[PDB]
Amino acid sequence: DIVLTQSPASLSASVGETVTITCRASGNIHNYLAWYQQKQGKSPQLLVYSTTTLADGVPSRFSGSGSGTQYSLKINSLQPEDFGSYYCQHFWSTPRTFGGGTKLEIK
Amino acid sequence: KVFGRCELAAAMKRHGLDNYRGYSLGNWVCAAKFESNFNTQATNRNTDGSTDYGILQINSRWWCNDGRTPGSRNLCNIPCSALLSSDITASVNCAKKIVSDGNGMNAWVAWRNRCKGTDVQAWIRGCRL
Amino acid sequence: QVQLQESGPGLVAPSQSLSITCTVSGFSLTGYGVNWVRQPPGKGLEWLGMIWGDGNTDYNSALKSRLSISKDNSKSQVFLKMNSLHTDDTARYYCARERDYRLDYWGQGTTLTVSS
Repeated sequence: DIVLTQSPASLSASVGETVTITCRASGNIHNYLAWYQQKQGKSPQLLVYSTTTLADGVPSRFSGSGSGTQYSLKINSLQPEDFGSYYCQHFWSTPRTFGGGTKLEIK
Repeated sequence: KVFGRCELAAAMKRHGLDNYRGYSLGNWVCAAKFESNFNTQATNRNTDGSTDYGILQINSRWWCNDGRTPGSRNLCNIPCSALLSSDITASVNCAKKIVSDGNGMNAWVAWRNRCKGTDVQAWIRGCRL
Repeated sequence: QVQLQESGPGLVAPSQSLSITCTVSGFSLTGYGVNWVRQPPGKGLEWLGMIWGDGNTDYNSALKSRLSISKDNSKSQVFLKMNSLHTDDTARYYCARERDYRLDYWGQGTTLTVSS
């Protein structure tokens, strides 16, 4: 299977900071990569799909990039509601897999 | 000119259809397979003066002008015969006009009924891209 | 209004075969896929498998032989069946709609615990 290596595990940051989360794919997934946010006891929520496309209603401070096997989610000027966990998922053939996640907590 | 799936995928990606309005490249290749079986010369007259033209089968009463259809709207503002070329550019430019939003591929009945809900990605897996 | 809702048994023993339901509304099951994802207590998301709009199914390779996904387009329901339950199967189970290679809607999830 194509495994996704997500880093880092945790991130401590303050409101106003810009952070970066990465997912490295074990094989080329051809931009079929999505990112989700999950808040304390809520279901995951789609943020970005197809590497760079924001889901509707998702603020511009989130941006995705990457190609081939290295992928990134950038958050510009984190707001209080951005803290939670983040996950990447690949959609290249099957089986699909998720990254291990990143906990973004307040500094 | 009948296309190969990969050759067609490549050409469509060259013209900006990959993730155009949220649609993955496979949708387009699937739509063409079912509409004209990858044939640029394909044509289809309907039970109304209208005739669908080319690789994506563009209607002559709404999008192009065939000169023989009652009530031609000619929205792509193109003669239906230009859509019949071996270079897909004009067919692509009109289709991008037709899909004004994330639900516009519904303009193609073959897509909605034969592509939507299936692994359309399967059409481009293994293609140089 | 697209919604997916799960419903399961909550607590099962390895002595059983698990069956979870996902009732959806606001869309047709022939026009979209439905994925099944779980999250062990305090862990990350795990992909279990899916059923495409056309009825075809795909599974997580490790769990393949003890999973089975089916649906009833008319009742608007998708079912996850699982056998040989290990205590490691305790998790929150989710069903999510796939729309052109992205899971855009998720149900609330249902919590399942595997006992002795």
